[PDB]
Amino acid sequence: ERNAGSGIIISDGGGGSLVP
Amino acid sequence: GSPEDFVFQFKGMCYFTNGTERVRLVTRYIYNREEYARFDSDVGVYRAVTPQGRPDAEYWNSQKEVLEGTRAELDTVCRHNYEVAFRGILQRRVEPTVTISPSNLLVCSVTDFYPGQIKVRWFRNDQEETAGVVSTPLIRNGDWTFQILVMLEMTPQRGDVYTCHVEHPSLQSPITVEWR
Amino acid sequence: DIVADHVASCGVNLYQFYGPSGQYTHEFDGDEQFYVDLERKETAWRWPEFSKFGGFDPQGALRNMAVAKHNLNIMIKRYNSTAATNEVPEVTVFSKSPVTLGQPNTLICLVDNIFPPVVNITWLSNGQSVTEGVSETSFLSKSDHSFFKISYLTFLPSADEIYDCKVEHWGLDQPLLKHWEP
Ligand SMILES: *[C@@H]1O[C@H](CO[C@@H]2O[C@@H](C)[C@@H](O)[C@@H](O)[C@@H]2O)[C@@H](O[C@@H]2O[C@H](CO)[C@@H](O[C@@H]3O[C@H](CO)[C@@H](O)[C@H](O)[C@@H]3O)[C@H](O)[C@H]2NC(C)=O)[C@H](O)[C@H]1NC(C)=O
Ligand SMILES: *[C@@H]1O[C@H](CO)[C@@H](O[C@@H]2O[C@H](CO)[C@@H](O)[C@H](O)[C@H]2NC(C)=O)[C@H](O)[C@H]1NC(C)=O
Repeated sequence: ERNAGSGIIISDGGGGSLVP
Repeated sequence: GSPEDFVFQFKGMCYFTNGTERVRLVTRYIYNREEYARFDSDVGVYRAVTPQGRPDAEYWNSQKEVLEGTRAELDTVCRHNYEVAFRGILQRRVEPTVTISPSNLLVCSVTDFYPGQIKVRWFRNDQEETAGVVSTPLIRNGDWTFQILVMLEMTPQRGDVYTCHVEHPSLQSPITVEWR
Repeated sequence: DIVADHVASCGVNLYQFYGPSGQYTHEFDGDEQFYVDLERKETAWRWPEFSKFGGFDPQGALRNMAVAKHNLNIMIKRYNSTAATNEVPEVTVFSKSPVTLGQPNTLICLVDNIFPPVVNITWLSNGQSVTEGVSETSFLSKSDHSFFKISYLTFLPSADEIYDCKVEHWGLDQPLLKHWEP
């Protein structure tokens, strides 16, 4: 009786970053 | 100059063709306006669309539970919602209003109709006019109705009768409005 | 674009760092079926007719927003912290129905090609702000991942009674006043 929504999958994380 | 923004979009997109003869789910993962990863039920696994999606595609495809759940959403989301909502919405009908106004040019404004499938014909006396007819695109009002304007270039003789003729799935037979 | 008879988004999930803020809607053939008020944590209908086509458990939207916040942090890092481009929106104003003086009508302000999804849309009547009779859609999705948004002003057509839709957006150099007259 309810509409269902697609679920967002949890990204792989823990990557480094670079400052622009 | 302006404040900085960083946007994430996730789109769970359901495509239907021939009723439910063909159903396809495409889940899209977007950074700002760039789709970087996606799941396509016709493919059955995640794919990187840009290099930045490669960590997720590899990670997600290694988790059996993730693949099983996403694959099941073709049923639990798309087919399910088609049964709960979209069949009914597809039965929805809102009749168009048809008005003619002059401008030589005649403008037939067809307004406040749903769904978007519609055909507008112009007639001069007992002949359908094809040359000199030009239409706007279908205009989406955002409130679950459309409108459209269809113009006829005319060189009217007195006694000529012009007819705007509108077919639409809400109508048992076409609406006709006359301008003398 | 994928070829199909009908297309639904179940749903459109937006989350952005400015705010931060989010949006959760379902779309069918390009119109908004329902949304989730994330502040009140409840499913709602801008167009209440469509409540007849089933409800929605708002906890699904809230879970997705938590996951989206996480994912956005990660994607900001993966993209060297590249900020959204401010696109230039286009504004169109038109009546919903043929205009007859003294017959209630609705003005439609369409703001298209919105990105990022941050916008001020207001109405002016003879140069003064109008607040009564104004409503608007969600940010409705587009296949190029920009958005449009539509604002509505119920009004009574009259002579010498003119309107502007005033749009503020970071991709404009100054606020845009799009005019309309009966
Ligand atoms: C994330 O950031 C890195 C680093 O980019 C560097 O820092 C930025 C803030 C800018 O100032 C950049 O101009 C600067 O290079 C990006 O990686 C870099 O990518 C470029 C292009 O692929 C690499 O240069 C190439 O090197 C090959 C081999 O020598 C040449 O043949 C090519 O012609 C080209 O010059 C560069 O080596 C690389 N640097 C590092 C440290 O990895 C990265 O692309 C970026 N990611 C995103 C999504 O923007
Ligand atoms: C949407 O409207 C708000 C309200 O006017 C804008 O925020 C204002 O921004 C100015 C300039 O930075 C400040 O002086 C005001 O104090 C702000 N007002 C509030 C209530 O915060 C906002 O910038 C608008 N959005 C866009 C994209 O123009």
